[PDB]
Amino acid sequence: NIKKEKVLIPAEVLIQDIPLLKTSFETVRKSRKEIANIIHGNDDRVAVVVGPCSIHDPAAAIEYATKLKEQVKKFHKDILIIMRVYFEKPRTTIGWKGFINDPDLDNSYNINKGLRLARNLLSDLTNMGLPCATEFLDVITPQYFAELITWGAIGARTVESQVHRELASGLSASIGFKNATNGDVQVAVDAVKSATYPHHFLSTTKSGSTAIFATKGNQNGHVILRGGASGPNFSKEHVDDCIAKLKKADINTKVMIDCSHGNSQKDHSKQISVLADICEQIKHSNDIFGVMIESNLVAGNQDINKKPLTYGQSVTDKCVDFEETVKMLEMLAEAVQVRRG
Amino acid sequence: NIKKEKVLIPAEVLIQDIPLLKTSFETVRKSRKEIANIIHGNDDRVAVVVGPCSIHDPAAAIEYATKLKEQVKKFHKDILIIMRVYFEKPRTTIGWKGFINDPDLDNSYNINKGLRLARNLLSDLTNMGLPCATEFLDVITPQYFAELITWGAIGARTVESQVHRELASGLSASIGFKNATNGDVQVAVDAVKSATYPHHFLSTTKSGSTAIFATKGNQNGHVILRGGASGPNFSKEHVDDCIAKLKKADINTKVMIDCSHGNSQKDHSKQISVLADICEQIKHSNDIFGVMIESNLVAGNQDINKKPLTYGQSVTDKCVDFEETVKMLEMLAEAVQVRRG
Ligand SMILES: [Ca+2]
Ligand SMILES: [Ca+2]
Ligand SMILES: [Mn+2]
Ligand SMILES: [Mn+2]
Repeated sequence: NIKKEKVLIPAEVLIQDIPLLKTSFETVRKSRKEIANIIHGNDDRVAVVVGPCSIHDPAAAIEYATKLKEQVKKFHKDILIIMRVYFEKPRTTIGWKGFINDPDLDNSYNINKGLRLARNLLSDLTNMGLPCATEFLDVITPQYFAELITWGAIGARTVESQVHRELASGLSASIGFKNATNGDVQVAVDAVKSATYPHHFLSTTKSGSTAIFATKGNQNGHVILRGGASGPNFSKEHVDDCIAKLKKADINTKVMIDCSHGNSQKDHSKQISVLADICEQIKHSNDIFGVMIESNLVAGNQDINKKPLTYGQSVTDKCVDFEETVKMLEMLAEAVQVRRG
Repeated sequence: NIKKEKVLIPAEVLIQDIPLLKTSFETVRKSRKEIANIIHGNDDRVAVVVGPCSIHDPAAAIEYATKLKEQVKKFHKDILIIMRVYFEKPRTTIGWKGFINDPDLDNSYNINKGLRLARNLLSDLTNMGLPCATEFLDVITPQYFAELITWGAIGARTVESQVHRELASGLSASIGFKNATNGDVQVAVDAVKSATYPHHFLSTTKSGSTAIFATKGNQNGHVILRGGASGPNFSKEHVDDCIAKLKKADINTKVMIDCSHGNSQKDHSKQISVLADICEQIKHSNDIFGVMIESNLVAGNQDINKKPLTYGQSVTDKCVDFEETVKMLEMLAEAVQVRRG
């Protein structure tokens, strides 16, 4: 059932072509220490992973990033802003997989081009001084850009996946694990726990070879609450339960809450009301360390097959516009100010 | 968080060392056609995937196989027997991963040895004329033995995993997809559906390189019902629902039922009573095509750290002994005889 084996250019080559720049190196090094301390509760700033549902237009991503970088100096005493740079969209069965799989959006499937532009985008963003977030999807793609990532995620669909826990245990970035699509938080706690251990597993090298990897474990793992079939899990009730589950596993990292996806129930205009509940919580407890917001230049979404596409509007999930995103940052920064004694 | 990159020997080399023998080739070719026809309903024999929970002793596996091969001629008009040769055990967080990860059972993690003995075991079994089943776990291990596999599985924990659906879409073996650990059958139906499509995805070659794979899709995918947090799903009620879900996705393959794991609720002495319900169903409907039984030489299980280990007894999940397995085959063969007009 194999039509064709096609050539893949190893990460080595793209790393030579698109080197780790000094500003990038320093942004990652610094922001990684900063998010680790927030995750463990040693800083009471709140982390905000904010950006487009998925990248389809790198030029639009740069323009978005410019606007975001402008806000950082307003909020940096209260908030750590990390830009969401996602290259894959989950699909129930089929559909556009994302920018890495098909960057030209035309079923040409130019994965080499995808990987090249993905890395180049991450190089550009971090070189502007913006920390970046992405989902770690498999054992091949991360070698192309994992050293440009400050914070990463394991998705709801792979939270029970053994190689994903193993993979996370070897990544340098801090890692959040989403609860299951059905709403189960225990499996995400299990995943965090597993990821703290050393593992031997099969992965790939920068030279494009297969290899055995012995990992050290990742002590900066935490749960992301993102709703599911059980219903939204952003409330105080749900956060306390998650914390209780973590303590049972002897894990002391804090909780991140996704304002979007299952918690907003896919409604982009609900993100701000989920955030309002989270801010009230942030004021009276240090249990929540972070949130995720799905945000873009133009609000809402469109069909990927529309000609011409609206510039700066999501081609996947509905996002809030930037104006609304600034209000949300204001809300979070106030939450932190009131939190502080 | 990487302690060490260690060398992995590419499948190429193990394939040269442990070649596909002629009897093996013919067993796989024939048995694959046979299971495909059963899955699609064109044969009304029932497929039986039967064997140890997981392999830890290849010599004990050969002895088991000999006994199994002896039964085939008794039952082959009614039943297609496929031997279960599993090399991995799911763990909530940590524990012995299985024979590939750590064949010497001592945290030496000699994965190359594991892969070598795994392939050599599969070569031996198929060379005896026994079709074999295994779980397809990742994008690296299958290159070492996928051409010796008649029927494969995607586990409950990876049923929502995108690369696993993609992987299945490129494998030649027939593939069953387990329902989710929570009990959700829809996700397994979704996975079967997705696996019928062509995909472009990142995988690995026999030379041990990374590559893009364009697949054709796999039209021999089906659901495996195996219980979960929802409770056992072996009953008629549950089988009808699964069939209804499949028809909605325009998938016409039939249903396999695991007598063990979630359906027996981990109790090995319940497998036979779950099977009794399934046989009654098999008599009056062609919806169920297959079952899974966890079986070994000695009944029950033991701790992997016992010195000395009991020969022929499971080191993971509890299995029924062979005597009881023969009774179960008798029951299934009778079920089919009554089914037939
Ligand atoms: Ca402790
Ligand atoms: Ca049709
Ligand atoms: Mn999204
Ligand atoms: Mn088992």
